[PDB]
Amino acid sequence: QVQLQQPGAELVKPGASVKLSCKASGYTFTSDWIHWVKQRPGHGLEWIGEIIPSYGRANYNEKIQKKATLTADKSSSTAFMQLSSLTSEDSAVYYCARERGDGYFAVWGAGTTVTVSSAKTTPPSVYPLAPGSAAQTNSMVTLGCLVKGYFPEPVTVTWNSGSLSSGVHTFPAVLQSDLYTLSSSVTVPSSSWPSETVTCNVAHPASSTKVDKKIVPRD
Amino acid sequence: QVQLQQPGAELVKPGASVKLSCKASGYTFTSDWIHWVKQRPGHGLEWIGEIIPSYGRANYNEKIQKKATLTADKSSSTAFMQLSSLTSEDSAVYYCARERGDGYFAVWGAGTTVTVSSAKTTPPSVYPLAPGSAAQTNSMVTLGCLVKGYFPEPVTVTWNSGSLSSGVHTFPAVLQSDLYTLSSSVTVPSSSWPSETVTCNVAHPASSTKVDKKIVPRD
Amino acid sequence: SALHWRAAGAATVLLVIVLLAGSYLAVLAERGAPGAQLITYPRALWWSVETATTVGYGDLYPVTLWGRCVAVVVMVAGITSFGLVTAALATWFVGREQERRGH
Amino acid sequence: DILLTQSPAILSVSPGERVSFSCRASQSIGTDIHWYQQRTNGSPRLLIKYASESISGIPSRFSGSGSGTDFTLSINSVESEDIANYYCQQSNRWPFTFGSGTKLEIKRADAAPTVSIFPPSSEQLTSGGASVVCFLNNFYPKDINVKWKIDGSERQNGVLNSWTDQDSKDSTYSMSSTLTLTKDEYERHNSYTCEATHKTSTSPIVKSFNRN
Ligand SMILES: CCCCCCCCCCCC(=O)OC[C@H](CO)OC(=O)CCCCCCCC
Ligand SMILES: CCCCCCCCCO
Ligand SMILES: [K+]
Ligand SMILES: [K+]
Ligand SMILES: [K+]
Ligand SMILES: [K+]
Repeated sequence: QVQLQQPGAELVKPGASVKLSCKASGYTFTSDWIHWVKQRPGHGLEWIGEIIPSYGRANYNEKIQKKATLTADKSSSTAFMQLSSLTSEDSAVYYCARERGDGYFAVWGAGTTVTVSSAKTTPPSVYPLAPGSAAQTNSMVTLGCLVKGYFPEPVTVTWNSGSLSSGVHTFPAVLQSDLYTLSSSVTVPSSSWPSETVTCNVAHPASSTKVDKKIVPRD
Repeated sequence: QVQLQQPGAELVKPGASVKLSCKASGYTFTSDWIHWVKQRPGHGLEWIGEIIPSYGRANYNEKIQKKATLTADKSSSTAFMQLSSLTSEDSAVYYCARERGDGYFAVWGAGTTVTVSSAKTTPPSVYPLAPGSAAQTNSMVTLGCLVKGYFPEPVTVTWNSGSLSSGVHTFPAVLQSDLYTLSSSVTVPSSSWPSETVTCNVAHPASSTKVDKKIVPRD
Repeated sequence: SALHWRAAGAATVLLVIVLLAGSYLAVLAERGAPGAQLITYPRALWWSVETATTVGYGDLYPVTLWGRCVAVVVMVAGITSFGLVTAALATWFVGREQERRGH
Repeated sequence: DILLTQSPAILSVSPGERVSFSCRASQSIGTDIHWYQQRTNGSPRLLIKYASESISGIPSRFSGSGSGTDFTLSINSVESEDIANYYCQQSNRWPFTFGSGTKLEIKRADAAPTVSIFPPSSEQLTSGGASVVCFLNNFYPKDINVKWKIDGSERQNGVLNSWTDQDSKDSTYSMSSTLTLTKDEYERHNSYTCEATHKTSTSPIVKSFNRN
């Protein structure tokens, strides 16, 4: 089972602060240290700091401006990172990781995408993408779904609740007018659709929404 | 209160020698070391040597010609540096600093400006600088004082015994014919002068003189 | 209290005095020697302890004649002091065994 | 002897921006590095000790980091008062040594100079001397030119100029220009003018007065 659970995203207004969480399960020892790592889009991993739950002591990266404060709750086995007075420079994915006191990060959380903006949260509109009646098919057919007008990142797109993985391409989102838009592509044997259903599931953590959209042939 | 007190200046004829002093106050421990640092105008800090008062032992920078001899008086809590057979190369500001035996200089003296020259000491002439009767004023008025014909450096210029700090500019001295000259500028709300007095105080350590010059409008 | 216990206590006090004095003297002896590292009191106290216990990590050590002389005094004091504690323990054990034997 | 290299020697930054000073030691010195700030005409002031330890009284704005041979002094959101020379110093091995220093310069908005001209004082004239002083205050950039004119004709003899270093109050520069003449020379001339040419204006700023 998932050893470290982190919320998918957090929207924060410039100047404000937020508290990220990391719930841990599995074996736990007094020698365990929980680390936090920051990663800007397209860039490398940057160590933020660490905390030892069994004692409550925390250390931080001296090379960077201290934006975080680490704490931990033993009873709920949860580690927290308080990021305060954030700016767009603080927008990034923040990972928590577990170290058994022996130097390496055996396991990582899925990461929390933090976006520092004044814009407002907006769930996405999911539209189906089916071939036109003039489109000829081969042994395979390509379908998809358009996810537009959402904010902030990210959105997780799966096909048939995740059972359909092969032949799937989800494109990077494009930002325009304080709203993101992306599409996902799925290819299946032409002989299997629409006999066998194909649906896309779109999750938007920031708005706590997840919607499904079945892909059926055009009228 | 000032922890390390040093004389403002010392004029020395080439070939002669001088004894600089550094009177210390505040907490004193057997682990205290008094250091001397030399700084030529426009250049960096150069370590000269150190002495431990509680024992009388002194060490010196091996990379430079030994011009100094360090001693200390426990009863008067004063450290001394004897500079001998000086040349123009020895002209500089000499600072004393206190180290609690842990590696850093927690506090520094104001420094003693040593000038090696054959020229004679000369107190400065302080003249007022007030606008002409044709000068138009805005919300602010600029006044000043001319300090010329002094030797050697330096001179300390303050306004209204130091109570007037903002809007003050004291220019670097210019040397010509064995005499220095400089001016200081002060700007105050035009509506406050001459209703509220403005006076410049000029101190010349080398001649043990300090004079005041009130700035009043021209006849 | 018995002699061995008094001697042990005394040895401990004397060792503490030697560690403090050694630290002060080590800095005094080493400053002035290019390259020396035993030159600030906090780490010199740490050096005196790892020397008295004879651990000698090698992170710090004297390079001058007088610093090394100070070092030998610290070493001997530590070795003798801890050895004296051992001697006191043996005396305590010997006495207890004599009693246990009804001698 | 440990050599401390501070490069670059000059750091130019804009107001509110984050700046970092570098200090590289010729050999490993753990965290035995200390930082000092020295403003124009002031004595050094300890900012950070043992590479990262805060000093009471120093703005939280200042921080330090590093160990071994590479050290950094950082200022979060620089302001005018930070303009000064910064030096590192090591205490790992005897003798203690200092880095060569790094100067912090701030790039602010351009500003035209405030020009003021002052006739010689009566007290000075009495001593047979005459000094006409001109102040070109609080301008930026530092590049500036001053021109003297007596009775309409450019004068060059007897003029001495002095420029201040960047001001830790508003990040501007100032310059003084002094025309010194004998009382006699001063007596046989009517008007004196000071003209300042700065990039903030294609036209020179002129100030003058008539002896009468
Ligand atoms: C053959 C038997 C061995 C004889 C050794 C020579 C006599 C001892 C010291 C001479 C000092 C000198 O003139 O040199 C000091 C030296 C100067 O460079 O620095 C040194 O630091 C060497 C110090 C040696 C410390 C020994 C401590 C013993 C408790
Ligand atoms: C135990 C040896 C004497 C104390 C150290 C003296 C150092 C004098 C200066 O070199
Ligand atoms: K060893
Ligand atoms: K060793
Ligand atoms: K070793
Ligand atoms: K080694």
